[PDB]
Amino acid sequence: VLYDSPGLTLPGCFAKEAGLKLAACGIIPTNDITLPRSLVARYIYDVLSAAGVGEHMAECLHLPRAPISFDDCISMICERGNLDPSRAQKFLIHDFQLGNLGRI
Amino acid sequence: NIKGGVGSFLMRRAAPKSIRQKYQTGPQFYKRKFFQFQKGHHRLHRRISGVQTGSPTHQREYERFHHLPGDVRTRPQFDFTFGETRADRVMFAWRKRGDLQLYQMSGRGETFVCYRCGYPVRSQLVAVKADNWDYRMCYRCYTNTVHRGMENDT
Amino acid sequence: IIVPQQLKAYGGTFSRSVGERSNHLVSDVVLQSLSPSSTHNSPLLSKNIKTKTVTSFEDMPLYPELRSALRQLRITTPSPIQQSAVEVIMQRKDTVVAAPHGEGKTLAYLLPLYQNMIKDRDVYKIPLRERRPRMILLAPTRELIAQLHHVCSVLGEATGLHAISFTSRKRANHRLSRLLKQQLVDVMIMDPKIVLRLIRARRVFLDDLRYVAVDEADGMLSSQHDHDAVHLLMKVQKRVMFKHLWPVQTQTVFATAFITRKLEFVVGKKYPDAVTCIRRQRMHRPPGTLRHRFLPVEREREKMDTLQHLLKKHGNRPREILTDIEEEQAYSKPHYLSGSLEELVELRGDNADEMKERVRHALEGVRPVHWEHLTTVAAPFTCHVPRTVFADGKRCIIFTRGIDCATAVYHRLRGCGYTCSLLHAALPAAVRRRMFADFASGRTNILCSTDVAARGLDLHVDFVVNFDMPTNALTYLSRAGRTARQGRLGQVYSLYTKRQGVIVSAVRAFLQKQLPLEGISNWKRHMMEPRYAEWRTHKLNAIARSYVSLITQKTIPAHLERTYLRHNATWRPLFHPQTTGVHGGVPPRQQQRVMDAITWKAVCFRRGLLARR
Amino acid sequence: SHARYRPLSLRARQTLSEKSDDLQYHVVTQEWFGERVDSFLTCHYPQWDYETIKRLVQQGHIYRYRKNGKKKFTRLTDRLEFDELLVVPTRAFWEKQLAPPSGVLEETDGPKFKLSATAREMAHNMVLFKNEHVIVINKPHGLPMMPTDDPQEMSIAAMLPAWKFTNVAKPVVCHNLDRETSGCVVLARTRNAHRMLGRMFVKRVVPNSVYWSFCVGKPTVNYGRVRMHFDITRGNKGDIIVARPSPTKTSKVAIAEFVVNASALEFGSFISFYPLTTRRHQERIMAAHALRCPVLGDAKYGGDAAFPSSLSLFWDPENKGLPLHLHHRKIQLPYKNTAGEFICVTAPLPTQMEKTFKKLGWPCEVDDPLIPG
Amino acid sequence: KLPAGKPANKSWFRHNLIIRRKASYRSRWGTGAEGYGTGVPFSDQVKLHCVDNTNCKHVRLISKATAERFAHCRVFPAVAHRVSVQRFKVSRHRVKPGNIYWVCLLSRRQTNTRMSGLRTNFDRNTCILMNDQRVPLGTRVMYCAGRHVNHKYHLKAVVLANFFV
Amino acid sequence: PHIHKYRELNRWQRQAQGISKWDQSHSHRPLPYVE
Amino acid sequence: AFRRLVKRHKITNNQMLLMRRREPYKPTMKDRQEIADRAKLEEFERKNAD
RNA sequence: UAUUUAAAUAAUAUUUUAAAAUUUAUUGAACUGUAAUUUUAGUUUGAUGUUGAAAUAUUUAAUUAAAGAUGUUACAGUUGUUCUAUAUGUACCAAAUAAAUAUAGUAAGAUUAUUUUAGUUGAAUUAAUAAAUAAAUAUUUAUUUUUCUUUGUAAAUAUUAUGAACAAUUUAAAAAUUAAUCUGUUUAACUAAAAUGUUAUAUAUAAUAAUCU
RNA sequence: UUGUUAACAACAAAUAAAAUAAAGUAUGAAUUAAUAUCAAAAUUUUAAUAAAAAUUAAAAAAUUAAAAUAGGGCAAGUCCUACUCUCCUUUACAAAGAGAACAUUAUGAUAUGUAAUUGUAUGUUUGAUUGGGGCAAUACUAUAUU
RNA sequence: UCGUCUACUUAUUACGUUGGGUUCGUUGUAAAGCAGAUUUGUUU
Ligand SMILES: Nc1ncnc2c1ncn2[C@@H]1O[C@H](COP(=O)(O)OP(=O)(O)OP(=O)(O)O)[C@@H](O)[C@H]1O
Ligand SMILES: [Mg+2]
Ligand SMILES: [Mg+2]
Ligand SMILES: [Mg+2]
Ligand SMILES: [Mg+2]
Ligand SMILES: [Mg+2]
Ligand SMILES: [Mg+2]
Ligand SMILES: [Mg+2]
Ligand SMILES: [Mg+2]
Ligand SMILES: [Mg+2]
Ligand SMILES: [Zn+2]
Repeated sequence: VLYDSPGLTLPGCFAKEAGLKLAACGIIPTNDITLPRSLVARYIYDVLSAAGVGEHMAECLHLPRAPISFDDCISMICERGNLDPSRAQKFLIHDFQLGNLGRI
Repeated sequence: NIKGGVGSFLMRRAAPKSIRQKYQTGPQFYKRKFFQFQKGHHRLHRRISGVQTGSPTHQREYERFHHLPGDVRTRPQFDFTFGETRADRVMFAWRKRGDLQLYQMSGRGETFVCYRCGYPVRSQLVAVKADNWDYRMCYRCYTNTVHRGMENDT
Repeated sequence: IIVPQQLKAYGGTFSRSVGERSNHLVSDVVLQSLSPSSTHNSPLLSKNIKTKTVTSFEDMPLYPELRSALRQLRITTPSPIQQSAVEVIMQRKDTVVAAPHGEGKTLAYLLPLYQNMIKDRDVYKIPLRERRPRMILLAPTRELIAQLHHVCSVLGEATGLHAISFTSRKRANHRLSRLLKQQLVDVMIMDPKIVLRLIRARRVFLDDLRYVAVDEADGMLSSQHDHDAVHLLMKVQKRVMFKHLWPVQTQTVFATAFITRKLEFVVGKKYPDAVTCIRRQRMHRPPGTLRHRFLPVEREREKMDTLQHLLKKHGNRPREILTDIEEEQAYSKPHYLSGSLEELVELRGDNADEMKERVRHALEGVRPVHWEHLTTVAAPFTCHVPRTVFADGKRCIIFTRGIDCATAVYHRLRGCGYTCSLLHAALPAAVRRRMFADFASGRTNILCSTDVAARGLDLHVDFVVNFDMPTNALTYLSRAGRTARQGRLGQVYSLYTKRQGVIVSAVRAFLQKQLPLEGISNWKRHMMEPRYAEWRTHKLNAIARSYVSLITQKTIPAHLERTYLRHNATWRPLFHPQTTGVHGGVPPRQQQRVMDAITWKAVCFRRGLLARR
Repeated sequence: SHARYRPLSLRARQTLSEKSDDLQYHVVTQEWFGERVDSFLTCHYPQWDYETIKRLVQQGHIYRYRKNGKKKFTRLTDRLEFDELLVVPTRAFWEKQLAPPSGVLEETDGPKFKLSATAREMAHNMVLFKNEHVIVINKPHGLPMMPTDDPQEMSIAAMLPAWKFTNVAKPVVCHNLDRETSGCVVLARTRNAHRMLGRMFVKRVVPNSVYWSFCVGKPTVNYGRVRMHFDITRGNKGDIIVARPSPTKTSKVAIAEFVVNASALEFGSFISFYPLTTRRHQERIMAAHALRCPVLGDAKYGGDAAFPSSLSLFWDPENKGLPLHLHHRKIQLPYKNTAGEFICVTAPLPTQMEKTFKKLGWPCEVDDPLIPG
Repeated sequence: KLPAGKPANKSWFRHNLIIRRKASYRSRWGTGAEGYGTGVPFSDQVKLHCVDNTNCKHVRLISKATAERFAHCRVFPAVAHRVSVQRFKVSRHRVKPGNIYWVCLLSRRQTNTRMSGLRTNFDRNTCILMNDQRVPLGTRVMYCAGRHVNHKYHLKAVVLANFFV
Repeated sequence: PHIHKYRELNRWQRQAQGISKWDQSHSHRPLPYVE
Repeated sequence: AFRRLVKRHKITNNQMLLMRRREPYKPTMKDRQEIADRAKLEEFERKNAD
């Protein structure tokens, strides 16, 4: 038999880094007022480009070149067009969630 | 499991929850179970009324209650009829008898609850305790309180 | 299309009891109301009522012989009933001694009646003749007659008056006539049926009869005892009307634990000037030291298993039965307990008398009775069989329904290994005396009895078990009124099923709110349907409370003021509350107007829906 | 220490009164036959206050016996009858598990706190409204209403002896606020005034106070009602508050009517709360979770969300120490003015709230008409 | 419905922010060409261009009323709706979306009739970003400033602007 | 006396619940048994 | 259960308009019930004297 | 067993309309339902018309499904649309038509005719063995007994459900005004006469004033 | 102001110009109808809106348009408690339209039973005084015993 | 009656690292206090 503990484990009022990690993994929703797609995609780009993974990120996202900056990466994702930088950030977030960027 | 049936009217005898409510040893601060109204009244509130016989020139407004004993047979200390009309339409105010002061309202009698008797009273005479308009008294309880000398206690 | 009547004022039904609650029942089942709003029309309780009291026995006039009788009975402070009733009876007035169970109601009328006989014997010097007694006592049962004879013998030993009693025996007509021929008596403690037989047989005459005491008068004056007391009192009344013998004003005293319609009307109509001594704030309620416990049994068969648990819980331990000889001896050999005060106080855990009373209080669980500015300890039980055996266990009486259930439970407990004694009327005279003497002396701590042991028995009963839930509160109070006597601790266990769930929920509720068990029955429709004027009273109070809550906490606009006061602050009468269950409390002419509008709008909406489907 | 008192129903209290023998029976002789009960008791107990005697008589602890077999509860104005008894409880009667009224036992003040000149000056400065019965002060942000777990911290309960201008006893706080909430606080000057004003701070149906708040984000509705059910459980070093939409037996309701007065587009809003209940952190919880808009600076509910980067030109979102943008603005009183209207005391907005209002272009000092006078 | 006795309007604070005009026959807004005082002010949620050399491109107005007649006595807060993206990287570049600055209004597309009778219809709605001290974040202005800009309330704006009409 | 179950319900309660008058218990129509 | 339709009487004196009770010298209902009970009891006692 | 005294032998009647499911016998598939044969529409809901050109037309939005039309056959209420449910079986589905004083412990509404000619206006209330007696209301009817005046006493018949919870007091009176102790209310020949009541007093333990410690 | 697309949708402000729907000549219903040639307003009060009373006051006639009042049906809405109905279950209660088995003539058919102890739908399943007491042959006058 | 409480302690050193153990309080009240609701426009 199993007993469930309803309010024992819960993020609640989290920290900045914890909230970024939860939104990047999809645990918490992305709030357009407090926790922006821009900030979480900046966090994803930073944690990816920490090491020499820029060319691999470009290969995963089908980019013609290795991105130098987060804005350049978002613009290239838009070019790969009619979509907006908001849609590009959403695509990057969803790719990181599905694992199209690699195991991390 | 086993179910039985007992009417609530059999338990109504135990409605009061204290000595003050069961034996009426003090003021009923909005906690009264049994009420006594005149046989035939449908709107259950007591009525302290006045008789109007003339215009404000000949008969003053406080002279309507002259048939009642007490302070209504004296002229008040304060008069608010002249000048800006009061927001609550208080026309007169008698002298403070301890912690109680008697006022006279204008217009139809406002239905309030006297904290001493516990009844809803519709009258123009309101006695305010310690200038706090949450605790009001009908004129009958006001006259009785002054008669016994409990003006500074209740 | 079908649309019910929407507008309603009251959907239930009102009882047809116009007089008071439970007007359809007989007085033998239901208790009468003691509120002044109800007793205002009663022929007995609307009249003079004695409520003043006398503090001490020294403040009331008593002869030295009565002073010694009280010291012998170890009684110092009078109980509230004795503080009020002793003075009225000494004034030679027809008195209704009304008091709960175990408050000194017996001595309340025995002291003044005995003193009046002493005054007639010494001051007035009225001679005592052969077949003309002075006082006649009336009791329902045989054990109560023997108990009343015990108390009158303690008083008669000091006062010098001779009391006589008689129950049914073999060759009773012979033995009763010899008593009337051999010894002179002035107190006759007998049954009203038998004393009526002696009067018609001309063995006892109503001459110089000055006092008639009726114990348990609520039942004696009812049809449960064939109106034998009522027929006797009418013969006594015509004796007073007789003006050719010496003027005797025979005063009549009624000792009652209950007040019913029979008692009120038979005394209020026949005794116009009758003083009633009663405290209505304590009359129809159990004692304060009584603990009630209602144990529900899911199956009727499992009732015996629950009873055996209560016996083991209170020390009564059955002997083991493991062999065939012990199984046969369980029903053949009547087993008896053995012990004494010395061994019992060692088991539980001048100076000689103080220690005997200290142990007596610890065993009987005697607590100091608390009256206003007066506290006392309960006197020893006035039973004609003194307890001489003291075994380890709590004493109990198991009240059952009918004789067969009492007999059956008696044999079931014996087969289980319990020392019990059976008591009912079908038993022969020799066995009936032996069975009661076994329990009252201490050889047996379990009494399986019928309702015969429910009225007037002052025994050491630690707790009472209602094996069958009583059908009314009158029997419930009388059964439970055996274990708590004069402030002693008592406990009651009532085993009930679904068939008595209505009265159990009623009694359990009345006890928790500390209310009198008046108007309680087992009919669910009777306990749920109120009277119209009583519903009107509680409705008016509920409306006024909603008005107070509406004024003091709610602010209402002008357009909503009319409807708020219409639904929360207006008393709206009903239309013909007798036929409320038909028209819902609304005039059918108004209902017709309401139904016409709703039906028209319902038909128009239906025609559209049918056309769309 | 009152640690031996127990909850008692009316039945148990009557049973204890019957059992306990700690009673004195004054015999009404010819010399006192005909006197009033209050007069008799005042002459026989000089150490008791009239309030104590009144409470005893009206609650029924003191009664009388007229030799009828029952106790008689009376009013202070009833006359005594000849040869009756007056039953009064003694000192030992209150040593059992039955608590007496407040006037029976005698409390000891003991220590007396010392307030400095600057403390008294700021206490006098915080005064907004003064009356013969009430004093409304402007409690600021960050000042505790009561002494906290750390006894070294200042508090309004410790500054209280500074508002007894001419009275003999210090006032009594009628309602407490959070450490971060700033606004109007009511202090009754008289004991009777406190007893009468306590009725005003229990759960009600019509609101009599306003809370002005600046919340992060604009809710989907301009006005409405919020109703939650809070259950408080003891934690390690705090209280676990469980908010439910459905009532539970161990829960208590929190109700408040909110109106969004003005707001930014979707980044900030100015909201007026009108509560009907008194629950811990009621406004903050109802803003953070019911309205989904955390109050600006409310780090306890929505910590990272309470410091938005949208106001980074005005407030630096990195310090995370800016005061809570929740202010007890306006409160109505039962006392009327000379014009005949109920006196409504208003507190000015704090520095941070005025700064935010001025940066967003909103008027700071505006009368809220939803609470009449 | 507050108050419970006499319910009132819940837009009491909005009335202190909006500049309204009852649409009777004597009181009308009309088009800006009718004369002086006939242009409808900018409501909230209105998009304006940002012509200073800042990272921002479009702003959304927060003010309930915005016009040239009272551009000298009223403060206009706005939120950066759209921000230019620099693929290859100071205070003017640090403009992030969602931030709130004040805006100095430069021109409007609606007709504006001066007191001299000169009507004007500019190409697009225009404004520049400023802080709480009314100091522009940008260093240059890529549009024309209106005559109402010539006021001491916009000292630094006039200094940074290079063309007026 | 009576043996039916709805006898505790008055006419108003019966018509409010929607129950047919139990006093007019008609038996000329058989029960819908599974033939 | 008394007559709701009040009986009318020819008014010969103007005080009959004021009087509510027909026979004011007659005892009330319960009083005359008690009087009848007492008188019948006394008659019964006289009959049973012998 | 039979010791006690009368009489005008005549029977047939007993408001009214309704208050509800029904009993006996038939009918109905031109409406509608299913099977065999010879951009449309349904559902939800808001929005116009509100006795409307319609006793059901038009429109908004969402959602679900899309070979289109007509007629004729078989299935009829105890139930039919071949499981059940909803819905429906010809303009209010307890279907429609024909008979019923069938009957509702019976809810309520009406009930035809002035000038009149006599008693009570809140009592009574005991299920069940030898106890004098229920009371109110109405109709007929019966008792000339003392006295200083006054005094509606009793039978034979008809009906009776108008519905109160606490507290205080009481062998005497709520006299506790936070208490009521309750049956309202209508009732009038004419002309005259006639005895009845609401006024306020604003300063005496008060008010108006000065010296000085 | 929000989307499609390389003009379309609603909206909020100038909701503004501009289009169609008149008296009057004719014909001519229906809901409704206690009623004085109806009574502006204010105040006080009386058994639920009171248009009912009283006191102050002073309220024109005709035509058009307005939902402020009257009028047009309303013991209602939310919460808690208790009882019941409904609905499910079978192992016991009464009926059950289904079937069996048995007796009788035949080992081949139609039926009658006094034989039916089977089952499924339906009715019911909380008024216990139908109890408990008392009465207990041997009268009367006497005798003995424990 | 809208109080407050993610850190102390047994040691270790250095100018933070490593092993163990884990609430306080103001006021009122003794009921005049304690769950939930406190809504009503024939605008049909
Ligand atoms: N004044 C007294 N003080 C102490 N004990 C008393 C007093 N009066 C009587 N008792 C005791 O109370 C016991 C019960 O008395 P009593 O038989 O009168 O009760 P009761 O009311 O007749 O009970 P029931 O109605 O059940 O017969 C007696 O045994 C007696 O010893
Ligand atoms: Mg007894
Ligand atoms: Mg720019
Ligand atoms: Mg067809
Ligand atoms: Mg079918
Ligand atoms: Mg008569
Ligand atoms: Mg008679
Ligand atoms: Mg079956
Ligand atoms: Mg069944
Ligand atoms: Mg509450
Ligand atoms: Zn009062």
